[PDB]
Amino acid sequence: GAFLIRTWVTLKAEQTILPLVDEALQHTTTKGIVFQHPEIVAHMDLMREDLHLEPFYWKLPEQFEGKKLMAYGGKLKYAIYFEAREETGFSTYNPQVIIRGGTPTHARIIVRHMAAPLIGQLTRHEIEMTEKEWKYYGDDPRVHRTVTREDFLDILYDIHYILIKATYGNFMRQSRISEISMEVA
Amino acid sequence: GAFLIRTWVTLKAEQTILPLVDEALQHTTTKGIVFQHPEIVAHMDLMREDLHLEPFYWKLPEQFEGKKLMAYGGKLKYAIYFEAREETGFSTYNPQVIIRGGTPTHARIIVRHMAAPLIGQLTRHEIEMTEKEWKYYGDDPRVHRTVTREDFLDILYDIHYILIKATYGNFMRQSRISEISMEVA
Repeated sequence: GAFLIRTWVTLKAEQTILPLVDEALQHTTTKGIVFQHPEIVAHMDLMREDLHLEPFYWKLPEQFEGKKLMAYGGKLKYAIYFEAREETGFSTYNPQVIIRGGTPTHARIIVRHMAAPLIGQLTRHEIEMTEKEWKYYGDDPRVHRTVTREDFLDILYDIHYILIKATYGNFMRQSRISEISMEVA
Repeated sequence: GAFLIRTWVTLKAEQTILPLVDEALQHTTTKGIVFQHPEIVAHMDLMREDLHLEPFYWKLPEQFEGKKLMAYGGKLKYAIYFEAREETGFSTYNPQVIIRGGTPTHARIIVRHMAAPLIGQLTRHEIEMTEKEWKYYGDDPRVHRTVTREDFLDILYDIHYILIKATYGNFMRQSRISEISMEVA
């Protein structure tokens, strides 16, 4: 359908680091994260005591949350760069993007899968903020379905968090994110 | 050195209009200001009670304020359009942009003059955020100076407000602004 971009949700101009959340979704790490302008850079060897908790996700800040109906039809964009020893054969075990949202009695988590970026390649992802390619978190492996338009829109009615994968490949040494924006009409 | 843009400060997702103020900020209004995609449109007939205060200025929102050293060397851009009885009016000599900033007890006001826009035309402005073409507010017409590097940077250290003129011509009917951005490193 038509989407006329009005503006974008972004990090604040002065916001130069983001926290990492662990794979258990229960611990936040800031140590080891350095702004190396223009990128936010996580150095695995500078967060050794938390490495046992990987994989990690970047947690977007709170301006991306709440009522985001106006984002329906637009793109979530960001740029990833990572260095690792080799690729994993299975970059879908951990979704690329995780969003929780929704109104009372309807809240739920949905996930978006993407092929991992190539090692060493600054990679600009564009994730359409509509239902088509999204999956429900926690579906049994025998259940093969996609997210409904109504559920996607209920989630956008009240976003609770947006997480972007930070861990890629085997023996990842560093990972970077920049150029984060979400279009709104 | 050269200024190297990283991103822009733009309107936020929740900001679809901006208020008008008089040049001294004695009065503020949003009556008669409407978002008419893609522009912010001020209809003077809907604030007839306030017109005695012209010229009016758009007041940029809070994310353009505060510590804006990062903007030094960048460009402030926007697009304007107006309708009026006459293309040129009494306020053509009032500044296009006004910035106040600095420490609370050493605040200073600077101004930027621009060519007059043609009536009924979309006119784009670019204002470099360096001192060369800026003047001190209220300077005596008997003297001819421009703003020093120190004074300009003192203001960017802590911007209090940025005003962009909204009144053009004589008996202005409507004015519009769009495409608002400020480059930051």
